[PDB]
Amino acid sequence: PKLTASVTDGAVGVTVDAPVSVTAADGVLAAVTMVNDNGRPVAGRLSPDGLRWSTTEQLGYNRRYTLNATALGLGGAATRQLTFQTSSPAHLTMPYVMPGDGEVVGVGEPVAIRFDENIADRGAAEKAIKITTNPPVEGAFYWLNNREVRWRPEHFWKPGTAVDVAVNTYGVDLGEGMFGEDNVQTHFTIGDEVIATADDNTKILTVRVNGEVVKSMPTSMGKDSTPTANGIYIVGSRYKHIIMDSSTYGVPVNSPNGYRTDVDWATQISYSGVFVHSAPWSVGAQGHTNTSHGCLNVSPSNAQWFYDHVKRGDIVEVVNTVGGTLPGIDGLGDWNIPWDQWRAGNA
Repeated sequence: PKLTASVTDGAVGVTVDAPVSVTAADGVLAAVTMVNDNGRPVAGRLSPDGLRWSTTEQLGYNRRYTLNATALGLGGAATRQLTFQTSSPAHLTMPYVMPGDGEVVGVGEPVAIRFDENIADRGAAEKAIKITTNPPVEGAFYWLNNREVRWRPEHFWKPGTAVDVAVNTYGVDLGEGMFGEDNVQTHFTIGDEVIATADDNTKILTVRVNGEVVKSMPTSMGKDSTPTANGIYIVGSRYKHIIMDSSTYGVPVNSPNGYRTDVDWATQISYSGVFVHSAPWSVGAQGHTNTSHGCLNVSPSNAQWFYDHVKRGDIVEVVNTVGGTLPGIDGLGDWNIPWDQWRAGNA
């Protein structure tokens, strides 16, 4: 009878991203036990036909295990002992995915994987991220910085699409001895198409649901001094009220363009600090003149309507302002990068 392990006796550097197995050939598996360096049994299952056995729980880094298996066929008996050592990472990194599990989002919500460390080997990271879509659509990876990678289609998601994201980084060398701290797996669905548009020509924020106008909001955006970049913004988090602090976006409150205001019904559409919010002090200007540092000022009535009917992932498109274009790597500006450049990636 012949025995076969998925590991070699004195091996060093056993990844641990996959389980350990043993197969019997011209016979059956009569006994299999794996134990770690400090003596505890690892736990595993033996298939019903008794031909294959595999560990059933997560194996650990910096571990020294030893396998003892015996196969006994009609002919005779065979036994082997193997002791190996798993990967001992130099450092550990944890990934966080967005959006949340079971969430329903807008058609512009990209898949997000953020590591709490810089990733030396992006290919290894990407390769370890499995994305399923239904109906299937072509998508690609692209890094916003050294820690966050994002995945999205060429055009906005088609409503009803299911997105499944499995980040199987546990046991994977993500570069320079950087190993995944664990796995994570979110799943979400794409809802109604909600595209709001802010035209600096009319200074109105038009909200379109499935191509139909359902709201027109007078608005005052950033003033010439500090305009609102034109472009496609992806709706992020929504707040019933929030103290906006310019220092959060790099501008000292005490500075000229600095500020700190407690506003209501605020929906964030830019990491640079742009929000669609209630601005009762400028309702006068709303619809006629820009007076903000960049945010889309709207009446308190419209900001709340916006908070109740807009979801993360929906889109806000700004056009014709005196500002430039929202940066592709902003954090919610993903759609401003040409598909051509995005699909090619930067791994």
